[PDB]
Amino acid sequence: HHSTGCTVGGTLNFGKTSGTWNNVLTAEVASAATGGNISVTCDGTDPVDFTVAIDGGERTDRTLKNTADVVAYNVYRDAARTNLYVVNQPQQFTTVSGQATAVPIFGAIAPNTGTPKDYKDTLLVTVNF
Amino acid sequence: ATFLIWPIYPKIEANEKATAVWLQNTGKTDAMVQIRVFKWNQDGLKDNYSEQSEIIPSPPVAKIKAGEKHMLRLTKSVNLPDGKEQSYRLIVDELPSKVSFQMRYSIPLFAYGKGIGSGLTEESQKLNAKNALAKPVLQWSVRELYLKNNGQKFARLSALKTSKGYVLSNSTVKFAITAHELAKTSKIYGVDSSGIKQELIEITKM
Repeated sequence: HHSTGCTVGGTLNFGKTSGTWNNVLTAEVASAATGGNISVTCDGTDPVDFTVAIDGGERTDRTLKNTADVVAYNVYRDAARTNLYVVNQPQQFTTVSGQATAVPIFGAIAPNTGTPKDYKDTLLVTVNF
Repeated sequence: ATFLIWPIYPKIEANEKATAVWLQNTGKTDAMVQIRVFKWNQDGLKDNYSEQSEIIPSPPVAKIKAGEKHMLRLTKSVNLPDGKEQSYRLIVDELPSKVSFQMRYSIPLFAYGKGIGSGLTEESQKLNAKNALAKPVLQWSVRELYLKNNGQKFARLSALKTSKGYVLSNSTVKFAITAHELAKTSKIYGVDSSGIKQELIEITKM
C-alpha cells in the first residue's frame, strides 16, 4: 500500500481602481512566470481528484472595500473568463502522475466609464480532497 | 505558503487510539494554521458538517516555520459504534487595489468501530473479509443520477461507465448528468479508490 501525499500551495493586484476607467481591469494568479500560482502535486502513480471552491469575499458579493465605496470583481478559471469560480461551488480538477496541476485564478473588473470612485478583499480558496 | 500533506487519506482503525497527519511547510516563509475536525454526512443530498467531540486534533493551532514538518495527532475520545465507519473532514486553515487569498485545505478522515476497517492493511483486510457489508454497495437511478450506498464503507469514484466524488456509507448522493445511456442498461460501473488500489465495483439499478 502506497500512501498518497500531496504538495499544495503556494494576490490579484488590479492596479489603481480609484476614479473611472473605460476598459476591463485584469489581474491573475496563474503562472510561475506571471508571479506565481496555486498548484497541487501528489506523489502517487494514480491520478488524484480534488476540488476548488472560492467564496464571495468579506462581503460575500466579491467587492473590494476602500477602508475609508466598493468595486465589484470576479474570479475565473479561464483567461477568456468563460468559466466562473461561482461562489462556494466546487470546481473539478485532477492531477497527472508526477506533474503539478495549476489552480489558475483570473480576476476581472467591469469597465466603470460612469460614476467615479487602497481597496482590499480576502477570498477563501478551499481545496477539497 | 506551500504545504506537503501526508497522508492525504488518513484513517483510524478500530484497534487504534489515534493516527497522525504530517504538515510540512515546504516554502521559504513561516506560516500559521488552524486545525479542526468536523463530522461529515450526506443527509438531504448535500454535504453537511458539524462540530464533534469524537476525534480531537492536537495541536488546534500551530506556527509552522519554513522547512518545519509538524505531526498532527488525531485522537479518538472513546471507542466508536461496532461495525460502523465514521466520516470526518480534517480542515487546515492557513492564517495570514488588491484581493488576497486565504487557503483552506480539507482532507477526508475515517474512523472505525469493532468489526470493520479501512482495508488498507492486512489486519483490516482480514477483518473486512468476514464482513459482508464492509464495502461500498452502490445502487443507481435516474431522476440527475442518484447513487445510494447501502454498504458500511464509503465509495470514492472517479468515473462512471455505461459498460465494463464521495458516496458515504448509508447515504444517497445526487450527480448531474447520459440519461438515455443510463435507461439503456441495468448495471453501470464505477472506478473506486476507497481501497488499496483502484477497482471497478458493480452499481446495480435501484
